[PDB]
Amino acid sequence: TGDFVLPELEDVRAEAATVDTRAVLALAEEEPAESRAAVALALWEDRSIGTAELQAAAEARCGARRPRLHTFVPLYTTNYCDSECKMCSMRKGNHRLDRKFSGRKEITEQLEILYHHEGVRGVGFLTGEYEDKHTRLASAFRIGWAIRTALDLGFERVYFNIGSMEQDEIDVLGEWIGREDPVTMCVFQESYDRETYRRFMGKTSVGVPKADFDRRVVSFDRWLDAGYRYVNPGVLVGLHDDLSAELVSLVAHGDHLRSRGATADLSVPRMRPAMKSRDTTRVGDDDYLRLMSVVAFTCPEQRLVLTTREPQEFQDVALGLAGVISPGSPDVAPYRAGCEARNDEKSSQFLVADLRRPRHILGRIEASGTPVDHFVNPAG
Amino acid sequence: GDFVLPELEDVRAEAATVDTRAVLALAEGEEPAESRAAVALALWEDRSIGTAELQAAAEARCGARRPRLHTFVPLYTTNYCDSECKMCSMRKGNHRLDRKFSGRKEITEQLEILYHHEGVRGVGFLTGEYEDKHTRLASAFRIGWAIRTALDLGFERVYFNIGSMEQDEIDVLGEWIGREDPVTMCVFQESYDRETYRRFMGKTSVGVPKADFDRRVVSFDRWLDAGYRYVNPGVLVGLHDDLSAELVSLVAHGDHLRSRGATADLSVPRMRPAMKSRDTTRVGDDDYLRLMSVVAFTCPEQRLVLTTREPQEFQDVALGLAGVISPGSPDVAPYRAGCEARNDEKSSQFLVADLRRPRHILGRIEASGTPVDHFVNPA
Ligand SMILES: C[C@H]1O[C@@H](n2cnc3c(N)ncnc32)[C@H](O)[C@@H]1O
Ligand SMILES: C[C@H]1O[C@@H](n2cnc3c(N)ncnc32)[C@H](O)[C@@H]1O
Ligand code: MET
Ligand code: MET
Ligand code: SF4
Ligand code: SF4
Ligand SMILES: [Cl-]
Ligand SMILES: [Cl-]
Ligand SMILES: [Cl-]
Ligand SMILES: [Cl-]
Ligand SMILES: [Cl-]
Ligand SMILES: [Cl-]
Ligand SMILES: [Cl-]
Ligand SMILES: [Cl-]
Ligand SMILES: [Cl-]
Ligand SMILES: [Cl-]
Ligand SMILES: [Cl-]
Repeated sequence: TGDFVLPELEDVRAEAATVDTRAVLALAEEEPAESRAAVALALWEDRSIGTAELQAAAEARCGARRPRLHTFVPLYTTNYCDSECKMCSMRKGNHRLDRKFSGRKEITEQLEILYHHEGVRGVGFLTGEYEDKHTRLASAFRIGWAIRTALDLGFERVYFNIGSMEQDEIDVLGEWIGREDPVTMCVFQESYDRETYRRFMGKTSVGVPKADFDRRVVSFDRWLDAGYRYVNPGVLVGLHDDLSAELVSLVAHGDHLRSRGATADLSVPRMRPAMKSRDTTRVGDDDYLRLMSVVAFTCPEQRLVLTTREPQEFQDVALGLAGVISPGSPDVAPYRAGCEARNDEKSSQFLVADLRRPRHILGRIEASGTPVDHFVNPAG
Repeated sequence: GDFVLPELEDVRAEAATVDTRAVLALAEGEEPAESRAAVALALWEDRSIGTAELQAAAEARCGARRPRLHTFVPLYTTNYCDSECKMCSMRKGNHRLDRKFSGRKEITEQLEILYHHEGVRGVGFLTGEYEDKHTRLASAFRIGWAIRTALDLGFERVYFNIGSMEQDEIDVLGEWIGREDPVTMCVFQESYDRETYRRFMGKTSVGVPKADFDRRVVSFDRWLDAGYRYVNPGVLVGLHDDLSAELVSLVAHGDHLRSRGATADLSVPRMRPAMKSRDTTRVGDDDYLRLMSVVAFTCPEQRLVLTTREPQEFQDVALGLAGVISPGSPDVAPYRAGCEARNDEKSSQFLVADLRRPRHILGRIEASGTPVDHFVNPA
């Protein structure tokens, strides 16, 4: 009782039909009468409102937010994984990946490189998801240590993306932090459609931990139950063919989290090349901007996260829809003091579209007129 | 480079050449002319030398060692395990065990209780043994953190007993310590007889990590290769019915480790009640004292470890043969201010024979005339 329940798409569809979409666009920095999910669907589907109009409306409805942007850099602490996501190179059945694990010395060295050589004060920690309880607890212990270590080095925001979490695993991670520390739990549902989710994440009861859709989707509710605050749901764009369904589910999830008092960021990462075993689809740039626009407009206090899954030219076009910019590499311990990060196909989760160093990406954003919180350009 | 198990037929032939009477006549510093394994077998089998006489010889030959005794208290940090040892309640297939795992808070709390309420400055960290590489590395990470945390709190000696270890696992744990830190690796072979080992630990390949006898038996060689120093081999008395074979192998293992420059303690724990899937054999007190005497005599710089698997009465009669006394409970985070430690059958590895608090066990030893290093009585 009280955890997130997936919206019924046909009911949202019926509500969406009552929405006055141009009256929605006329709203001031004001909430629509209908639910956010229904408004998001109505905007998405009303093709008499062009994407360019939606993007300008969303950039404007999110314009007064402060800070305009903050940053964090992902740090993959291992690429071992017990799960079998068919779009992901870390899937356990990819026997070609070179498996890596960072200990104390390597995590610390990487954090020091990011702080001193990239000038960032936000970091995220990633792992695979593990099957047996002891492994999940031991993983939570190590990541909790990493979070504590980053805060004590002066990082001011720490994300973690380490799989679904049960109450006892949150307890282990939580012994490393305080309920008010600036720590965000990331658990992207990938698809909120159970059939598409099964197609890529697997079936339950056969040792594949991410196959349990329900444990995954209530992880934020366990985090909030434990007293924490910051969450980051997400959809992987290119798994499910019907984006209207995913948009409804993501917005509804964000609305549920808001009702629980949470501060949420929203992620809509697009598929990148990986050692995949199932087919995915490419969502085009203008439709992807439409998705970002409708989400940012309807969820104006929930920052969209933009990453180096996108190339420089797309970042440029989309940046005013984002509240978080996250440059980095999904390779294990890939950062170097004086050159671009590694993104080796044999060890990374996927191939990035933008290999530039965070300080160069973020410095150019600042020079173009958007300050980036949690970035202190090393060039002074 | 690595340890090679001795050929028992060869040791037996050499043992037949030992002058056991002359061996007992050796002065404190003198070494026999034969290998230590053959001398130990010869003493064990020469029933014209009674056990009481061997015990006296061994207590004398170790009596000048300093410190006479040190202590450490075992702290089980989890009771999860992926292996299947049939004598042990923590085997994965024991679905009745209540599984537990200590995080940062609990490990720190337990170390504070041991330090302040028990007065100990030695601790051991224990875990199950895990199957997959990522789990084994994550375990090595957590235990390395625990070791560093104990040393920083002022523990003067740390043991760990966390399963066999490969080079990359030692690398992860070792990032937490220095080469000169007082940290002892414990890996008891349990039985050096491969048939008995298979009977209890399982067959290789079935996801049962401790079934790999050779990975286990060279763990110390990987530790020494990495530059460390302190090791603790052991045999589980009661698994193999031929104690002479186990004695030979443990002494030979200790002799190999000596030849590599290592400092070794030797453990000979006897079986205790557990939720077992296979029966063990009870070794009686005389034969067990005879085993401890022959090991302590032939390996005089290698301390035997005596634990609360033995009742108070046996500790008192055997204390002179030991160089390390290790009281505690094989339950997860079992220590508590003001009380004896928990030893619940539903969460412990086995049931101890002596539940007394370390401060009272060790205080009584000191009162009777043997100082205990790494103990500061809180009374
Ligand atoms: C950390 C996040 O990376 C995303 N993810 C997983 N596989 C891919 C891929 N091939 N390309 C882009 N992103 C991916 C998932 O959404 C996951 O949760
Ligand atoms: C930690 C050490 O405890 C021993 N061990 C395993 N099972 C039992 C038992 N039922 N009784 C006593 N000791 C046992 C093993 O020798 C192991 O390595
Ligand atoms: C590296 S993917 C993100 C974290 C975790 N493996 C998950 O899929 O939830
Ligand atoms: C708790 S038993 C000792 C540590 C490890 N489980 C092993 O058997 O080697
Ligand atoms: S998406 Fe996360 S859980 Fe799934 S295979 Fe990749 S790393 Fe493992
Ligand atoms: S002796 Fe060690 S490896 Fe074997 S079942 Fe027990 S805890 Fe696991
Ligand atoms: Cl700003
Ligand atoms: Cl797979
Ligand atoms: Cl499952
Ligand atoms: Cl993202
Ligand atoms: Cl792609
Ligand atoms: Cl397949
Ligand atoms: Cl992105
Ligand atoms: Cl990124
Ligand atoms: Cl002394
Ligand atoms: Cl022991
Ligand atoms: Cl013990």
